[PDB]
Amino acid sequence: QTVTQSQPEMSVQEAETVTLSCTYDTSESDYYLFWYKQPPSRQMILVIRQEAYKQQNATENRFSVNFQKAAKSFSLKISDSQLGDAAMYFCAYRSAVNARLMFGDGTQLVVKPNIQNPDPAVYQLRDSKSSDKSVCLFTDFDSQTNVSQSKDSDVYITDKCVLDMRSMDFKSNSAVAWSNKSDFACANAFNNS
Amino acid sequence: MRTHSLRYFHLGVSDPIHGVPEFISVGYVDSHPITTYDSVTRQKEPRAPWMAENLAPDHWERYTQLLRGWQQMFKVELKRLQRHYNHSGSHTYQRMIGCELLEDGSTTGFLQYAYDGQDFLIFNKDTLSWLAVDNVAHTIKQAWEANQHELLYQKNWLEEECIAWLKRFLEYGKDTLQRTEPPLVRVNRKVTALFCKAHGFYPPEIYMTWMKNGEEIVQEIDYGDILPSGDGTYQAWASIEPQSSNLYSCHVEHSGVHMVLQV
Amino acid sequence: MIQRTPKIQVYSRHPAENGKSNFLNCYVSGFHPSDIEVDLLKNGERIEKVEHSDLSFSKDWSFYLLYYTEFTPTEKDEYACRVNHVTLSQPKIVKWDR
Amino acid sequence: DIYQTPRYLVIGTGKKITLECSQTMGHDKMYWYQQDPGMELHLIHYSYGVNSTEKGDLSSESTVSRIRTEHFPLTLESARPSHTSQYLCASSEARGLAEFTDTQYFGPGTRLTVLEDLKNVFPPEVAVFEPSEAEISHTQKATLVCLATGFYPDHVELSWWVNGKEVHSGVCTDPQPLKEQPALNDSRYALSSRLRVSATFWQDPRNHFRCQVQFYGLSENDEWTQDRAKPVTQIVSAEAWGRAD
Repeated sequence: QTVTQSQPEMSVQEAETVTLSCTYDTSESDYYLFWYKQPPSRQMILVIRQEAYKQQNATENRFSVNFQKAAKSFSLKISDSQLGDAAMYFCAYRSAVNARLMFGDGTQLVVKPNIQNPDPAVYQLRDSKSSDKSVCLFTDFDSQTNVSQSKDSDVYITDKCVLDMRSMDFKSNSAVAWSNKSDFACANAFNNS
Repeated sequence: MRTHSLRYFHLGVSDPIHGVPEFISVGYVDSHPITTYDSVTRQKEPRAPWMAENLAPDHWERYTQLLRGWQQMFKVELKRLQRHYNHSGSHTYQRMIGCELLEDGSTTGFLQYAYDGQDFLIFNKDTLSWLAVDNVAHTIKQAWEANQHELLYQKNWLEEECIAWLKRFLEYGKDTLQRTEPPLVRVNRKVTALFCKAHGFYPPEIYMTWMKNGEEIVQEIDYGDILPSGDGTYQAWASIEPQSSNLYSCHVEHSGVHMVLQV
Repeated sequence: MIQRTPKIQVYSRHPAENGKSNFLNCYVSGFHPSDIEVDLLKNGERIEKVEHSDLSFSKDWSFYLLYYTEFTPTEKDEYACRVNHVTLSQPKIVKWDR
Repeated sequence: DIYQTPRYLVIGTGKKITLECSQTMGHDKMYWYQQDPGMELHLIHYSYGVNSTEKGDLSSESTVSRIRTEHFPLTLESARPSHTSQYLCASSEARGLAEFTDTQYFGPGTRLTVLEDLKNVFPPEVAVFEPSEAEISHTQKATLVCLATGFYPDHVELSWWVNGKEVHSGVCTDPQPLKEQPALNDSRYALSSRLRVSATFWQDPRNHFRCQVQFYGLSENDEWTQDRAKPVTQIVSAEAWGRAD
């Protein structure tokens, strides 16, 4: 009757293995264990299934689990991470006699891409219409870089965002910023970051 | 430490008269009812002080829902059985699931269905397959044999969970289940005929016979059934019928004790 | 429905001794379907206060109960059990021996 | 697999709401969970088959019906703010046992938001910011950027259309929006998306770029007495044409 996923956020490099961690509490012996992933689509997607009456740990190609029954531990192992893997991951227990799928609190997994030649840069872009409102784009920075959100209220800094131009076989971190204020440029918009 | 058994039985009845519930399900340890569900109460409840006292309100709440589920399924399966058989009046569907724990520690398990009190479907947990009586059963077995997880859950419950539960219940009801009450054995008379009668014993499994002047066994022995006396005990008798040229004697066995009586 | 006819056994809890209070038992068993009517009979009339175990299930898909009533046997008195089932076109009345 | 309509619904307080869930896998067992911001999923309704409707862990003033196998609708009579949550229908394949030996498959969910005052709902303002010569010259690449502003509630879906076709490669949309006045609680939202292509490709003036934001808002039987146009369901879009320049 309870699931715990303590790691609220978690990170992995493209092509690396990562282990998401989860324990359940119960007294039932006949039970069912799952992982599900919830991309920003808000759609729950089944990742893998393990039944308590099975020793051999489930494997769905790249995905697999470490089922330590006696420890009541159920870790999801993701080999060869992909950008697509990015999503909220959820641990779940279901009794064989009740329907409620019990959900863990959820671990958010972020995938860092392998930027082969970093080329950090801030460019500025302007309105296709009034040509009076404008934005700033920080980009092609290495994945080990972090983006501070704005402490100033009227400046809007978006989060780090991974883009996969499959046209040209090229990945690219990016982050955007805007404000209407006049005392504001691109150079210094990302300096606190 | 003697052979014990856990059994849960389901019964469904189409178009039942005012009294009859549409669905009843009942649990049993060696003929001692432990649990009960029906369609009016829609509630699983203990049928013993010792079940009640030892299980939190959750067990009953949780299993009530599971049985509400089976209610529903039997209602439906019944109509489908009618539709296929072109039936018409009140019919019965039944299911029996359970396990047995032998004194020697080895185990048995059983799962079976019946339509109109005749074997419909018999489960085999070593081959993960049903056997069916006619195409109607066969057809519904096919779908069932598709779901592999259901096939396996059953094997497990039968081979693992059923016994775990037995063991618990045995403990939980030790005073009434693992008790031994010996019989009153007596001989009465009645063509002249004599009767070895035993009463007020537990457990019900009892064996009785007559031995010809102690030497051989009377071939011609009418055996009274073993019947429940009312109070938790059982009673049973055995009868036989030339000036008695050879004086006879009764031989009985209950709970490990071989008992004997002359006249 | 291939049905099964009820077997009726009538007996007392404790051995009968006129004057000693006791329980009269009627064991109806081996019957299918489930629907069954049962009365206990003193001198051919219905006993009115009678308990019955909850309907119970056998492995062979037959049912059973036990009808019972607290009584004191008078040397004069005759006792039976009468059942009716779909299987029976007339009530089956089985007398108590002894 | 299994369908759920609507996917987004904004509605006034005390109106009748019907969330649809349908499934065509022949699944008898069906479920309905509820996920409030943060709080974990809670089984609120479930069903074992046709004409079964049972309650679950969390208690709810919704109601369900199961007249047939494919549909398990959920109804809410007097809708109230607290009902604001994500509702996820689901279905499972166990058919031969009442027991739950199966895996539950979810549908996509319905983001419901019930509001006391329908004057807090606003559609988005979309604006495309065109690439930078800086980037084009430096990188051989052009990143167009879309900005949806001023919308509430967060019932929005952004899309990138190149030459009348929706595109998937080359896009990064903020997985979550930002509050414009993070100060508040009813704060409006702003989301950002990025479309990156060749410099070659952006320099062809035959090439059309459109950033489209689908917004789910008020419908017809909803009421509106205000100058601001009724913020109905609508698309708000913004375009930019390739430039040799």
